[PDB]
Amino acid sequence: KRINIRLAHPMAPGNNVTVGYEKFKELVAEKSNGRVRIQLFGNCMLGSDRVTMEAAQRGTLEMASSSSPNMANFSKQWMVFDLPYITSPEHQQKLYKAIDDGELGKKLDEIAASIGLKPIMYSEYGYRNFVTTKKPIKTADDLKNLKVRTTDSPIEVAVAAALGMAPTPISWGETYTALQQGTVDGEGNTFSLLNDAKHTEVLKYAIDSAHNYSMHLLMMNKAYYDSLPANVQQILTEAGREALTYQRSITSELEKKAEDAFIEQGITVTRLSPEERAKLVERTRPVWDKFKDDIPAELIKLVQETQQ
Ligand SMILES: [Cl-]
Ligand SMILES: [Cl-]
Repeated sequence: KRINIRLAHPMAPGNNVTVGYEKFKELVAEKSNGRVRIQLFGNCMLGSDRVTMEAAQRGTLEMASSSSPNMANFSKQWMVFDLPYITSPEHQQKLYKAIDDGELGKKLDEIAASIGLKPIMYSEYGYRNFVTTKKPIKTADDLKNLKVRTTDSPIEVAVAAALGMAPTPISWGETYTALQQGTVDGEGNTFSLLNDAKHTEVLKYAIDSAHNYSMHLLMMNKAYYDSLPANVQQILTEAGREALTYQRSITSELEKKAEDAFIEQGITVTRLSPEERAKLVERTRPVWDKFKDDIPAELIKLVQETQQ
């Protein structure tokens, strides 16, 4: 009568999200005295982010994790979290609280249910920063005319355009070559993903722009969740909440470690002045009006309430 629950996700061994799911597995095993077992299938072993979330939504997999921008393959409401400067690291504990215990978390539960899903962990996945191979970036104006790799996220593209940059959507697999060969001048990502992907080798400058925020959303198929005994639901819910407390902290530690690696490898990491941050915020705010008709005002308001 052991319950085997399969959990797929895209992330590499030792990544902050992976470690969170290892913690989740451990806690589910402890709380259930081994009666419930999470079977981990990381590093895209069951497919890409979209493939495994499709499977979780349809019920051929019990659980999957998708980045918040990729949750756009499934619903549009999640776009709220991609808006430039809707959140900043200073207010992160309040954001977490609101997701964990507040109206925001309840709304997100409702949205997930509408697409066949039950949230279990809102894994931290960090704030992206601009980096370059050769052109020094220390100011907002330094970003003008920079050729910058993007994902296929429309908000990412619009942000770059708003800052006067020249966005080029390139697949992840083509990105290192593009940086190395000079078909783009830079990119925007977390230091840990860049260091872990060894893009560090080809970079020379970084700014703490923090111009995008994202999470990695661990979801369970809702019909499957609703089929479980209450005690097993509770074990999963609690394991998720507890693992997330560790995962958010581990993320901070790994991001520090990645920034130190940048500095060790000779990358100049500029701490933006107040004046320059404010330019980034104001230049990117028109993006919110561009996408206004696609993101519910109520959701924007719940996220903004966490930042006051
Ligand atoms: Cl049990
Ligand atoms: Cl892409």
